[PDB]
Amino acid sequence: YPPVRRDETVVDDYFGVKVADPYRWLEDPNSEETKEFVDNQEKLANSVLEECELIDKFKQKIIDFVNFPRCGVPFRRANKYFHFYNSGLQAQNVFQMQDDLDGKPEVLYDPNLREGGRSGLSLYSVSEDAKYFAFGIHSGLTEWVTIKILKTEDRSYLPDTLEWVKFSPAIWTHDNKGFFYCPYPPNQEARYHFLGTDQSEDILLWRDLENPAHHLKCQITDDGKYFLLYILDGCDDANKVYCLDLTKLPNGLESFAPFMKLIDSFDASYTAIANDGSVFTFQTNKDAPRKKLVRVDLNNPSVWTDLVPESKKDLLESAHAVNENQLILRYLSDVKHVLEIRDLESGALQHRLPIDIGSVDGITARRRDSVVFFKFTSILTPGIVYQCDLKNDPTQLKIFRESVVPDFDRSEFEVKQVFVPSKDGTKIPIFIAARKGISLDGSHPCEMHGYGGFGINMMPTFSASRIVFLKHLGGVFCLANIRGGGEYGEEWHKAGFRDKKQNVFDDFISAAEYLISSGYTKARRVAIEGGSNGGLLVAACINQRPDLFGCAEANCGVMDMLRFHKFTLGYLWTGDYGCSDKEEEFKWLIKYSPIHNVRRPWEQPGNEETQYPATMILTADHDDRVVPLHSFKLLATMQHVLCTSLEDSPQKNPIIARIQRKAAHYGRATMTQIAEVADRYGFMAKALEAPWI
Amino acid sequence: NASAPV
Ligand SMILES: *C(=O)[C@@H]1CCCN1C(=O)[C@@H]1CCCN1C(=O)OCc1ccccc1
Ligand SMILES: [Ca+2]
Repeated sequence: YPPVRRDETVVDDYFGVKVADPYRWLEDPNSEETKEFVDNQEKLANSVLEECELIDKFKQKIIDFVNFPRCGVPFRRANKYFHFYNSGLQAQNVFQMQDDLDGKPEVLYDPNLREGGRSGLSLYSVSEDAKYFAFGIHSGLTEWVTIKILKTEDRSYLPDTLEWVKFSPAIWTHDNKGFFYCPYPPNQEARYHFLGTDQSEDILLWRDLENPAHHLKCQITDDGKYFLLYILDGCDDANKVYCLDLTKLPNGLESFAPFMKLIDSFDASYTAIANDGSVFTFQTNKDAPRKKLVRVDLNNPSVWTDLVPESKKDLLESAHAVNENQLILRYLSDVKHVLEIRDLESGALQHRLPIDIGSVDGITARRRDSVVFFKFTSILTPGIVYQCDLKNDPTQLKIFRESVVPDFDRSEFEVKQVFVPSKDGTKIPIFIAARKGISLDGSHPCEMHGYGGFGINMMPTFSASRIVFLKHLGGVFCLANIRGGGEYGEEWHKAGFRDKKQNVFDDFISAAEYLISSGYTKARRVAIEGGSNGGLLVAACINQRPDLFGCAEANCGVMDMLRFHKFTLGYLWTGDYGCSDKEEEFKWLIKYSPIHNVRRPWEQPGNEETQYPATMILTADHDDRVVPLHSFKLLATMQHVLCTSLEDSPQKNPIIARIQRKAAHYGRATMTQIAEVADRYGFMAKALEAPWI
Repeated sequence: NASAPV
């Protein structure tokens, strides 16, 4: 292990409690000490990974299994159809256009021709008439984007260049004259950009200098008459709703704002699903933790009415007006999707299609479309684009495109969902994928994946490297739908957040205990993986129950829960976590904060034969979301407390970091992605002493 | 819009 300087003078007083930060110097990513740190840890990692002889075998199988063509879900503008495409191993998906659903595709923009496909397309948007394509190019490694606009007729660029855009989409008016977008000044703003003008002419619609940290999303209605501006606060599922009637502007948008403020608080979420003149149908979680659909008239905006009420059990994950006068509701029922087709006017149920284990999504049909497309995926189903023509054949879902994994027989494997009890009795859904008819004899290596926060739902989608693990490592895979997610509505979220963050970790620990006892695996043959808030999950679990795990892999995780709020955009996670600026909330955090809870388990009575599992910490060096100091300071702490602080430490399992050079948190090239996963699976194979097949 | 389902 390389030497790592400690700074024994850094100490802070959080409400009477002294907390030392000996590795505070790693928070400057540019100091040569930090750069050398990284360089050494890299050196160490490679050294260890050279020992992991299965990496090259995994890598090939992952490549071979990923190498199949992939059509994305098509959407329509005027009489053209756009969609993403990958031949199989292209670094980034290519955006394409066609006149006929089965006519010759044409390439519209190809990210792989730019910086060798380091970044793909994050923001993409086609005008109503299908003549213009506004898309977002990442300039450097940063999150910042430049909006450009191509004519689709000849793939030529307009001179228009819009800088200082991050996550905004580009929302086209139906006159095709311009779009709304949400940039930052050189304090987010809402602007309107006219085609053929300089950005300096763009119209202002909203700012609130008094509330710099409020951010925005926006949208236009299918009839083109109203512009909605949504205002958010942090990552809480809640928002304001302001509406602008475009039909009533003396001089179009060139006048310039007078918004109808239909919702002026952060009490609840609201997403416009459809409207008939001034009569909106919204999706909301107001007095409904699973959501519901409600209807209001803007000309009498005090009076709201249930259209489709809240379900007692199932989450209304999303809703989409289709085929002029119908609704497609996407319900999440015990972590399995269910599609309902209903009448828009009355909200009455017309058809109901439960979906197999897996995930549907990407329903991008609009209200004036009669054919709906969506994507189904699953652990053993790589990707199918289904279509439903609601006009001429409403009952039947037909296959439109279907991915095939080369040399893979899905019938050898199966997927169950079981429910397991957590410490506090709450049942926790988990998926379990393995070979058919294995012995529950405790032998099998076992990978377990989770997240547990921010309302995010973990569906069991397709991973190619998972198959490799399953087939060629005789493995058992488990995805855990622990609390903090949104799987069962907002109470499921809140039951694993702020003061109840600990329930998330107990839920995960409990799933692992089930897997041990049921006979799938054994203590120390269990691997855990998670990224971001899931990395925090991995890191707190190995602090708390190192005895349970053989290997742990924490990707770009949040580890110093005392100081996360101070960097980049960590200040918008205090909704979920808390802030250490408030004593009550500091007392939650200090208990699970991964860097402040690294202890030698062998010094606990009865727990002498125990150590930390083999641990790999993955992060980019230029990660703008979860700043990599988190990952480093933990790595530093773990190495010291467990290894370098002692003459001959019982900690024999390696503790390393795989540091990705010249990459970001976002959008990763296919081969970069494979390189990492191949690394983390070879490591895992060695930590679990698991043989290849 | 992730490049591959790895
Ligand atoms: C990963 O989980 C990291 C670390 C803690 C939470 N988090 C996030 O990435 C959060 C959670 C899901 C989305 N997210 C996020 O970064 O988006 C916040 C946001 C940024 C800018 C504008 C609007 C929202
Ligand atoms: Ca071991």
